[PDB]
Amino acid sequence: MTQAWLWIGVISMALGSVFFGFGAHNAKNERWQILYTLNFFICLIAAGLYLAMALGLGVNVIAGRPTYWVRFVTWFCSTPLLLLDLTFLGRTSLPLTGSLLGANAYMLVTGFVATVTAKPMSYIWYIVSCAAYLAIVYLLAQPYRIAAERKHPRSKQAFRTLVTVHLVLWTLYPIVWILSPEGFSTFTQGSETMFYTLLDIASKVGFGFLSLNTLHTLE
Amino acid sequence: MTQAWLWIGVISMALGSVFFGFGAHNAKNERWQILYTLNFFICLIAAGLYLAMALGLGVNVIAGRPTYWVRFVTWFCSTPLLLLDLTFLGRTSLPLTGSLLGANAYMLVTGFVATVTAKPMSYIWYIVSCAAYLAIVYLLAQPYRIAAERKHPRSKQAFRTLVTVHLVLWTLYPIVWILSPEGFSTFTQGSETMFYTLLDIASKVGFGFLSLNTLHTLE
Amino acid sequence: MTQAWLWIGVISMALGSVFFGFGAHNAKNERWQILYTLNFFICLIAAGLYLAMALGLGVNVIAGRPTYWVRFVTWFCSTPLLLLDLTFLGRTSLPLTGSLLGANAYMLVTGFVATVTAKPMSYIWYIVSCAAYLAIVYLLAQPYRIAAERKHPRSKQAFRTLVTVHLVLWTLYPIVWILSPEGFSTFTQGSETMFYTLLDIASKVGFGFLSLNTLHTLE
Ligand SMILES: *C/C=C(C)/C=C/C=C(C)/C=C/C1=C(C)CCCC1(C)C
Ligand SMILES: *C/C=C(C)/C=C/C=C(C)/C=C/C1=C(C)CCCC1(C)C
Ligand SMILES: *C/C=C(C)/C=C/C=C(C)/C=C/C1=C(C)CCCC1(C)C
Ligand SMILES: CCCCCCCC/C=C/CCCCCCCC(=O)O
Ligand SMILES: CCCCCCCC/C=C/CCCCCCCC(=O)O
Ligand SMILES: CCCCCCCC/C=C/CCCCCCCC(=O)O
Ligand SMILES: CCCCCCCC/C=C\CCCCCCCC(=O)O
Ligand SMILES: CCCCCCCC/C=C\CCCCCCCC(=O)O
Ligand SMILES: CCCCCCCC/C=C\CCCCCCCC(=O)O
Ligand SMILES: CCCCCCCC/C=C\CCCCCCCC(=O)O
Ligand SMILES: CCCCCCCC/C=C\CCCCCCCC(=O)O
Ligand SMILES: CCCCCCCC/C=C\CCCCCCCC(=O)O
Ligand SMILES: CCCCCCCC/C=C\CCCCCCCC(=O)O
Ligand SMILES: CCCCCCCC/C=C\CCCCCCCC(=O)O
Ligand SMILES: CCCCCCCC/C=C\CCCCCCCC(=O)O
Ligand SMILES: [Cl-]
Ligand SMILES: [Cl-]
Ligand SMILES: [Cl-]
Ligand SMILES: [Cl-]
Ligand SMILES: [Cl-]
Ligand SMILES: [Cl-]
Repeated sequence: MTQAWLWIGVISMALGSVFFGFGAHNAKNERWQILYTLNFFICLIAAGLYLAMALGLGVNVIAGRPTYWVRFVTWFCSTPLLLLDLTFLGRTSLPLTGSLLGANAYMLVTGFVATVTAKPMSYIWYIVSCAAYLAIVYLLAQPYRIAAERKHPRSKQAFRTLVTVHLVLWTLYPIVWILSPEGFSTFTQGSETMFYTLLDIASKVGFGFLSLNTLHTLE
Repeated sequence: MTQAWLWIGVISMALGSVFFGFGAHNAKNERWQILYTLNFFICLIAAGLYLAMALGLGVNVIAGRPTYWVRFVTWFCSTPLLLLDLTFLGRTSLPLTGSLLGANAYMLVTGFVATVTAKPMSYIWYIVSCAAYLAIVYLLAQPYRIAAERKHPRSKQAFRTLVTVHLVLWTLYPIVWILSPEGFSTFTQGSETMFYTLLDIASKVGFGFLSLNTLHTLE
Repeated sequence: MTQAWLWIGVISMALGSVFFGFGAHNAKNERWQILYTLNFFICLIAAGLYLAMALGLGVNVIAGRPTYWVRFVTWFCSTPLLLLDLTFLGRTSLPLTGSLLGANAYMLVTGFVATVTAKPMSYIWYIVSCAAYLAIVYLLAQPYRIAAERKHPRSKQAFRTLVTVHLVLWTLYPIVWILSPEGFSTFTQGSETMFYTLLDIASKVGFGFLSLNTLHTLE
């Protein structure tokens, strides 16, 4: 089961890479080329992640369960680019962009510690990582969105759908984590891999398509 | 003894995080918000460090002594932000900012190698790391300070006190290192932890308060 | 044999560091200081690499062969600076600079995986890493070079020689890799070290001299 969803991730991310790489080469202006290139590297990093996991790399058992710690290494490089998708479309100020990238880097490193620590202590770092995620939720839902609507007042719903889809998908990750083997262990290890794979595909390929649709709406 | 000073670091850095996080939310202009946000992440990274050390993480014995190698991982992210405190207040040119961040990154990585190497060879990397620190001392005491005084000629002592306090505190770190177990081993491992904890608190919380006082003097 | 070429690398890179560090201190304008400082850190990172390897650090046997994995750690910081040499001389746009640094970071991480993986699977990551290198070759030979010639139309051969020398040297690295023990293992481990050392010296010290010669031609 797990090996199948890892290979589904490889091909989906790799095929996602080809499309965005083709769009970056044939982009009619620089604004389209940057967004195409951003989503291209996002899918390229994710393809390398799933190829590594599919080949049995980047996994050392913690607490008797298979733990793909390599996710946090590639998420660390791919998730800031997904935030750059948002800040580039909204023409967000660099200070807010830096707070988003810093909170995201903090969320991931502390989420890594929760994954590879003993079962009782793990929940402290989970709470820490969730608190850092709550900062991102606030930053994206309030100051980022209002700034973006104020610059593009004829396309407020475009940014609203963008932030909603982005935050619904990101919110699903700590839900899978807390219920998977490294949390309360309510379901299997194979279902956790499938969840993250479905989520990764949506938040990178699916969201990448949405970002292009948003840029066209911005005209 | 050591577990106590680790927990002193957790609470002090965490309480330091709350204050700077509150000041960033209620900042009256963007210049105050950036400085508050900078010191907020500085204390947030340091809180995570001490929480990790307090919980027995990020430490593998080298040469028979307890070695918290996790310090170098978090210093690598927190110390460049402390340099950004200086360059932001002085409106330092980006090339000088890059040399400061590069010399600082070099000092820390080579200082890491000295910490986790055999006893004789360790002193080569210590000398290397100290040489990289001497570059920072020169960069901050001469070109940074003169550039800052030239832009703020009515507040030259503000930058002078700022650089002096910053460099006195940073200079104390290699002194503790060379006399601690990983150096000539003149005192215990508990006193080393207390030294770094006192120093970390001063150079992050204490220096963070000083940076705000300096910005007010700049008006 | 190998210990000799490691020490040749230490002294050559260190002596290379002194020269570029002296040129950065006595630079007559800021454009010369930036280029001198860039090549200074390039040789400083490389000196630390060879000092680490000469001292028996950063090497864990993979597949029965001595594998200096520390190369990829220092290449990761030194090779983007060598690309910054090119983009700074050409006044390259930041988006193209970002694609070059991203493709380079991707080439190195996947090349690292090929080095530390089982013998059959290694060639997949080698092909991946070579594909990322081919992107760099295209980026440097077409959009970077044409943009640079268009801004400096009286010095087109300067950039042409620069890109040619840079790409000839970088191309020699995957050739050494595929024929060394971690590839088809046609020659020894000592010859691999000598190859990389000769190549590193050329692409950092030798190329550093070339970059200064190019800047003078640009006047
Ligand atoms: C393409 C990859 C994406 C969108 C990754 C998203 C990851 C997160 C939103 C991380 C979530 C976590 C928490 C909020 C707390 C601790 C557990 C994590 C790391 C799953
Ligand atoms: C908040 C953390 C701070 C201010 C860290 C400061 C660390 C240093 C100034 C490092 C000093 C070192 C040397 C100069 C040489 C080798 C030993 C070190 C790493 C302690
Ligand atoms: C100063 C260091 C330099 C110029 C390093 C250059 C390294 C490369 C061009 C890397 C080449 C690789 C491939 C293209 C594929 C896999 C094997 C590598 C990592 C040697
Ligand atoms: C697993 C998912 C695989 C994804 C790759 C296959 C999908 C490629 C589909 C073709 C898209 C053609 C139309 C694209 C034009 C750009 C749209 C736009 O500008 O918003
Ligand atoms: C271990 C140290 C704990 C630190 C947190 C407790 C200290 C908080 C004190 C309150 C400060 C209230 C006054 C601050 C106004 C800003 C000063 C300024 O603008 O320069
Ligand atoms: C192993 C290689 C050692 C390298 C260090 C020794 C070489 C130093 C030689 C002296 C260079 C003196 C002339 C330099 C003037 C700058 C040239 C220029 O501006 O293009
Ligand atoms: C810009 C960043 C580029 C990221 C590329 C992503 C592709 C590589 C993914 C992770 C590589 C991890 C390699 C693991 C080494 C083997 C150790 C193990 O088996 O546990
Ligand atoms: C407990 C984990 C906290 C994670 C850190 C994130 C907290 C956010 C910190 C300060 C937010 C400041 C936002 C930057 C200002 C944006 C508004 C503007 O652009 O002017
Ligand atoms: C266990 C899961 C942990 C993750 C928590 C993150 C979920 C946060 C959910 C939504 C909080 C509400 C955000 C406010 C939306 C903006 C308000 C508005 O614009 O009207
Ligand atoms: C932007 C950077 C954010 C930094 C957050 C700092 C908080 C985390 C600190 C270090 C985590 C180290 C985790 C160590 C894993 C266990 C290995 C061990 O026990 O030796
Ligand atoms: C031996 C370790 C050395 C560590 C590297 C640091 C050495 C500094 C190198 C060159 C300094 C150049 C400073 C940048 C110019 C600032 C002046 C300006 O802004 O114009
Ligand atoms: C063993 C400890 C190693 C750390 C060494 C760092 C200490 C350096 C001490 C001060 C050097 C003098 C710096 C010159 C100050 C500026 C001169 C001036 O402005 O008048
Ligand atoms: C800005 C980046 C600065 C880079 C400095 C380069 C010098 C240090 C080089 C690599 C250090 C690797 C240390 C290896 C630790 C010992 C582990 C082992 O023996 O295998
Ligand atoms: C298979 C590994 C691929 C590695 C990633 C590199 C591929 C390059 C991706 C898109 C190239 C876009 C180049 C940026 C535009 C430069 C032109 C400009 O400045 O306007
Ligand atoms: C096994 C080695 C793998 C490395 C492959 C990289 C070698 C690529 C060689 C050259 C490809 C041709 C590049 C085109 C040059 C520009 C064309 C032109 O300007 O006329
Ligand atoms: Cl990823
Ligand atoms: Cl609009
Ligand atoms: Cl820290
Ligand atoms: Cl002033
Ligand atoms: Cl290097
Ligand atoms: Cl010209």
